[PDB]
Amino acid sequence: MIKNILGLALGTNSIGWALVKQDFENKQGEILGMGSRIIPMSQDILGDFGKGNSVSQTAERTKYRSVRRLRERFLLRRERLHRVLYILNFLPEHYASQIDFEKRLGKFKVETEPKLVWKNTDGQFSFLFQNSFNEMLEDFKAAGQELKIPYDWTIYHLRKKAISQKIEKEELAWILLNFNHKRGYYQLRGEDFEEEKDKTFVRLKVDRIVDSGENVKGKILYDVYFENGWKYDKQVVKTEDWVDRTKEFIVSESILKNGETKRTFKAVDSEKDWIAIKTKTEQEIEHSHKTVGTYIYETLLQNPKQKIKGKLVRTIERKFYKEELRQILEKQKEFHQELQSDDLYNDCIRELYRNNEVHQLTLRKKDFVHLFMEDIIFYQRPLRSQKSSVSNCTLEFRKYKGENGAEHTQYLKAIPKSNPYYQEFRLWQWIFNLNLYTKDNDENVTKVFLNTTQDFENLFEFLNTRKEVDQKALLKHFKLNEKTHRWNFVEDKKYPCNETKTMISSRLDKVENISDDFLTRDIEQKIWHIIYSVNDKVEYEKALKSFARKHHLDESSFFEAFRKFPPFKSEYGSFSEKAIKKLLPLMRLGKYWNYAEIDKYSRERIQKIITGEYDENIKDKVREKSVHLTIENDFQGLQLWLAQYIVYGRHSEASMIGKWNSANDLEVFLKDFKQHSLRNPIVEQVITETLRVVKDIWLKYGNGTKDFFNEIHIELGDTRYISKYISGILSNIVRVEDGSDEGVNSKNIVPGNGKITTQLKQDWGLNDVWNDLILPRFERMNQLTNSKDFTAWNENHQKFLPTVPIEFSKGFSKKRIDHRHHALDALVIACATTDHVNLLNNQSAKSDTKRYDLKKKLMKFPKQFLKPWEKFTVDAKHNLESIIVSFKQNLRVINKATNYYEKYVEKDGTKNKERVEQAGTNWAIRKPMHKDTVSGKVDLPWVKVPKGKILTATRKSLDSSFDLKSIGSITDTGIQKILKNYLAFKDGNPELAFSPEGIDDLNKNIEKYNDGKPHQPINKVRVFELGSKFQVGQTGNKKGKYVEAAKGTNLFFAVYEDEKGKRSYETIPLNEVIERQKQGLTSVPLENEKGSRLLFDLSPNDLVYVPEIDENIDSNFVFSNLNKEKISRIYKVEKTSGTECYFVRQDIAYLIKQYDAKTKIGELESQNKLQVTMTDDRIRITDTCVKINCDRLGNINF
DNA sequence: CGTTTTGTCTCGGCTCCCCGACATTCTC
RNA sequence: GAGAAUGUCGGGGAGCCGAGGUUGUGAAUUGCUUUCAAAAAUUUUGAAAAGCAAUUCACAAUAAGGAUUAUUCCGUUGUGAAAACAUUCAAGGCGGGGCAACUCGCCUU
DNA sequence: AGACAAAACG
Repeated sequence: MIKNILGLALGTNSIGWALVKQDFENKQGEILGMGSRIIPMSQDILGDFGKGNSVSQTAERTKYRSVRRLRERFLLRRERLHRVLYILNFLPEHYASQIDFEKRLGKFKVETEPKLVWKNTDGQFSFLFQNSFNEMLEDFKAAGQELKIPYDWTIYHLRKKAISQKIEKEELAWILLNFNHKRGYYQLRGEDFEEEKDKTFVRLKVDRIVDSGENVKGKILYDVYFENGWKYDKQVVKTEDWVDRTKEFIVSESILKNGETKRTFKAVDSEKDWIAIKTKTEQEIEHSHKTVGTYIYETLLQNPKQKIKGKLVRTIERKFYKEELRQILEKQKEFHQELQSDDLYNDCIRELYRNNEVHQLTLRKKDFVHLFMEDIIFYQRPLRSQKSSVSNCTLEFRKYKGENGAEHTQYLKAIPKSNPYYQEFRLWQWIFNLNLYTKDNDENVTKVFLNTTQDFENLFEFLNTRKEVDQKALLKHFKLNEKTHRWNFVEDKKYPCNETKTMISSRLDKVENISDDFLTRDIEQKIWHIIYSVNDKVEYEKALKSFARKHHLDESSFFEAFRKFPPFKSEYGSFSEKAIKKLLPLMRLGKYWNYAEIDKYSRERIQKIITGEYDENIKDKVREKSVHLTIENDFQGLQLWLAQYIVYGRHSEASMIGKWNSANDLEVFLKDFKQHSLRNPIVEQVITETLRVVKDIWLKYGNGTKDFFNEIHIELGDTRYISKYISGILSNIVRVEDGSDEGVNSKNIVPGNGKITTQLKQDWGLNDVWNDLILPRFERMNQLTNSKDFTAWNENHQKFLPTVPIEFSKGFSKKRIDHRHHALDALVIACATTDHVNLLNNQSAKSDTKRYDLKKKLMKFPKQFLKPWEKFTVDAKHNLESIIVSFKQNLRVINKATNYYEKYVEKDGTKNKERVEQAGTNWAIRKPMHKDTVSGKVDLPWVKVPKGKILTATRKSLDSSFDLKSIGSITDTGIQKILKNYLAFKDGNPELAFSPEGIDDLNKNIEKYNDGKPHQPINKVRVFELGSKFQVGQTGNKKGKYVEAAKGTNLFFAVYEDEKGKRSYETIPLNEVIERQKQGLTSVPLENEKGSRLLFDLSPNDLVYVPEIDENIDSNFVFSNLNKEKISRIYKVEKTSGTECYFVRQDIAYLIKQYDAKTKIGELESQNKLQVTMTDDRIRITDTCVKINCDRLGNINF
């Protein structure tokens, strides 16, 4: 009779919901509720997630965290270097005097920026190494270049000198810190590739392109030849860009089995390709037969103008730096007795590892070279263990009681698929599944070649000795042939065949000098564990040697065979090793099967089932299936399902169906939901918000009572992911426990389709209602454009229908320009019965009669469907006209964070490493505090700076976007003179003057554009801006960094009112809000400077009501008589700046037309949003607006 | 004051866990 | 419909590293402007200082900040009034692995 | 590419 129907329409970031109480038989019913919950998401994300580009806040957070981690590790390395050098007494006194060695070990003292080589005496800075600079000057003079060079170039002179001569210890400390700065490229695993690994960057010139008589696509493909005598692997067609062209590749050469090089090719571009640049730089360094430091020094001697950082040597292999540092340290150890002292080395070890005795003892066997290179500077941590994230077994659990007097479950991790147990398990399954057929007649020729246990044992033995089986091999084993039979499985596919044991056996046969019985099952497992667990080069080699020593095997060929074992691919089965060990005895047969190897419980169940007795743990389906298992010996070679049941007592997964008896169950499910459990954050957010909305609807309209929702209909309209998951979750609310409703989804869940929705909307008149609803916007557009092209008259209906001109019809949609249509969709989905979906999905009737009943019951006479009730259209219009869209807000600023860090704790007279919690109140800022770009503060006497504003400058590349207006924004006036002269010389065309060729020409002949006076080359210039930027911080040089508020951080907009009644508006910066919230105060000050009391604060997505011009809303309240007129005056905050707040009418989702600078028209002017009302009154919203509060269901919380 | 225009951090490598969609064989 | 095995194509998360850029300190060279402060004929040449830079080098900071002395970290994710949490999380035993720290397994509550 | 935040423009 009376049925409560909940229709849901789920979008990318929208949730339309409708609740109706329908009685279809009597054509009665009513709409209980409608609404649309919006999850604000910029169109950038909506357009990006379709293709996908780091579309995740979590990803950005992780990127920032990784950058911070690298920075922190560099700082820690510097601090440890400082401590070690201080103990060694290598730091200069003035430099060490400003470093803390008592409390903040190795850190610079607060408000100091010491430099190792610049000594400050009474405000004058002096270079520290004068003699080295003089020697460098002698070098340059001998090179005949100049004698005026920067002092800090001495670092490279020292680096070259340190290789073969004594240098001062302070210079050595400088070199060590510089080495710490730049570490180079290094891969943790390593695995030196093909011995040749040519990977040589070469530049080759094409000699001729011999059309190789290869006509393809109506054109003869040409080959290529190079002066060296090489032929390009691929053919060429466009000869214009290949004829005598000096192209560059990365060629890889491999000595093929025949005994020749298999040279490949890979076209690259220098100064654009990472690999090409790296290889070219490395080859240049190598060909000089000199260290990287010496290479840099000599290049700098040749060309003093050369850029080093970012131009000459960018990323290179860490081996170069390591070799140079090793050479320097080895040479300098001969001269400085401090590097030979054991007492000082022990002191340094104690300083660094005062609490790690094991590491101290390990280091006591090394020297300073190892300490500086391997321990401090070039130490790279290994990857964190991921084995904690491995899936759990679905069968085997363990139960234990914690200190809280409870009993909870520990899970068993799944088995790696490289484990021999898994290999045998899979092999037995595959053997049982196999069956043969004959080509001619396609008959089950099996049961004739695999009938007795002997045949199965023969097949199992044949398979074990392999790593892969195919059509031909399997057919041959039986002596059969391809010309007469087939193996059911794909006729050209291969299957894994116990590869682990194969590989181990092959690499153990290659060792020779061992009897052909060494490899047994236990040895196989031990070797597999050695290979799988020790994933580190040195560790792996030591483990291999130790294994070859414990077992009397020659560790010369063995190590060589097993030193290049390919690591096992990362993959895990469904079950754990315990479950597989339990199941295998059942699955084995023949000589591999023995009764004593079945666990006690399984043997008991076998005894019970053979006895035919009664056990509550044994189901009747069992005795149906295990009828043939009369005797104990029948329990051989059982397929996975049977053995799984026998061991565990459940016929695979039976599910639970479940039933939620009140809203509390849904609340618990929401509470226990785990983040990152679904495909992507978007669908997870939509789903979770849908569940919250459903819970709110349940509580509001049914008090959370059991079985309130008679039916739930769903629609989506990529997004498909939320089609079945949501249905499965929601089936727990509308399930039936009488047994009639069983399955993945309850029969009360009725997914729809677009066909029914659109057809019903057309037939029920909802399209007319929607068009009448949206018409006034198009009338307003007509008025704005002073035309009549946004509304088209039709005489069949005798009225105006909204329309858009063709030029603005790119992606226009009459439905997408308003949020409320989501609710409308839900309504159509809540009134479409299972009869409607069946009728319009299976309209193919095979006979008019059998579906004529549905046509009569549902369609007026097949023309149109009957309305759900008489006043359905009127009710739908009235309900749509009074919907307040609810928007989700994200106002997180500060949130408590917990920090657990490793530390040595003294317990029971012993130091033990454990995780300690950081004390105090450490907040976490949940918004970006500023933009990345940083500008410096300047004062230009030729620029007027109004009070309250500052000039800030930043470096920009000189390009074609520099005309006179922008040339006038350069802080330097000499550069402005030069650029103006050059631009005038080029007919005032920046496209010609400031192109790369133009810039190079200007730099060549700068004299001519500077009145004959020399100037340095110009590549970048500091452009300034007059505004209000704030300092990043207050400590150190952070006071000199000026930045701007980040996007979407103007979250608070205060509105105050004086005693007179006048209103004042302000925008609270993020930092002030952070401080106020940390202090425990309100986000907005309760009084401004003038002392005006705060009326209220606005945030993005908040809702305000703008009273009519005549209305005097001072203490109105009465927020229940919300007719359409009142709802038409509800606006939503969009953005804020200064004293300006922008609004959009709450129902508007997309503009009919956006704003373009060319035509200069838009629905809401240039900002796509207005400070005033859309109506003709055009009144400032903030002058009379009053805030309102709405819940998820769109009810005003007056 | 009311409106528009402008500018916005960028690129490289490799490892190891999970989920899902679609094919194949087989069992219940 | 559920499950096991074998592949292809996508997505999510976490982790170990690399190279620039920007701002700021110091420096080498060359410029523009102003002021001093001379010499010369309102104009021209010279020293100093300040402001603003350009090319190159070393160095500091790189989300404000808060711990810690472990070769550790927390700060841009989610929930939500508890400014409270999620994203580490028990005990044993029997082994593999290493120069040892530490890492990988199996077994019972 | 998008949309905010603010300088820039009358």
